[PDB]
Amino acid sequence: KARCSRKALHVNFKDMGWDDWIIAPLEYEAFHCEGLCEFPLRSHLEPTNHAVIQTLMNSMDPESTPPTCCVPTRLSPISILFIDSANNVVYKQYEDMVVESCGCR
Amino acid sequence: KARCSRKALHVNFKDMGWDDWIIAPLEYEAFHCEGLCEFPLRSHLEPTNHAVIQTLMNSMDPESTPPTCCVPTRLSPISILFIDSANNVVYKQYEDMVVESCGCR
Amino acid sequence: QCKILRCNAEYCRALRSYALCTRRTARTCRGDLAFHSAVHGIEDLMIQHNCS
Amino acid sequence: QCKILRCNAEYCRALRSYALCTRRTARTCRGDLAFHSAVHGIEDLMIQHNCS
Repeated sequence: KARCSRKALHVNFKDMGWDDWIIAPLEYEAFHCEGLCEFPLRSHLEPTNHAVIQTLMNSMDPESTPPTCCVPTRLSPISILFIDSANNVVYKQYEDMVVESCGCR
Repeated sequence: KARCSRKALHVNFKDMGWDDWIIAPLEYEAFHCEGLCEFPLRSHLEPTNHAVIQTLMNSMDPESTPPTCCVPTRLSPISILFIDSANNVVYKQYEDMVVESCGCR
Repeated sequence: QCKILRCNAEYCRALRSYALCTRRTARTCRGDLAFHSAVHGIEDLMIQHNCS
Repeated sequence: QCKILRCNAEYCRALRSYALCTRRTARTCRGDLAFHSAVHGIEDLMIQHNCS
């Protein structure tokens, strides 16, 4: 069991039947977050004060509070060319699509 | 087992030996997040696109991707009156101290 | 604005209510991932077990 | 700026290195929760098991 880190997550729109309205892309790397959330919190970006407090309390008395969880903390958008409900081809920049860093919250 | 929700988390600064530098307050309700992250994602605030995609993939093939996790999505600050390293009494508004809503990410 | 989250509050009769709500709010949701995801989930829950 | 996260990268000798790093970066951290939390964690890890 390793600390909170980023793993792969290959999203394939054909696997969800979304290729009927999505033109491009049809698959992309979205990543995901997984790993232990123990003390201390090691991260390139500073954790929230609440995450620090909850992780410290779980380190003190684990019977009381549950630990923090490994979740995305930075995300980047991707462009999608699709067909909306009005039969129009739309190029839209969807936000929060690719995980760029994980952290304990 | 219930869905992702907010539970209590009474932080007591005396339990962490922080009363030597913290004047007031000495305890406060910080809450925390816990609960199942299943489909669909029910929340007052809209989940991130990545959370939607990962939850849908876990609903499709749970063997592949792990589910999303219940974490804070809105936080509010609290004021703390403490003594810094220079023997000065400082009133500082610490951000991300109280969980106001939980969600799956 | 897209009102896809309004349908998740009241939630095979519940599946039909979810479907009707998604149909009612399908106008403003021209291209929202939550709408298509909720439709896919409704279909997966109707196919699962025994619904019609 | 407070450099408390710089000490978490290299991490009873490791505990002494963590303590020395926190001492070195203790100037800019006038009132940061991460600094006090790291100090409390160093103390808890030194008291645990057998360290001195």
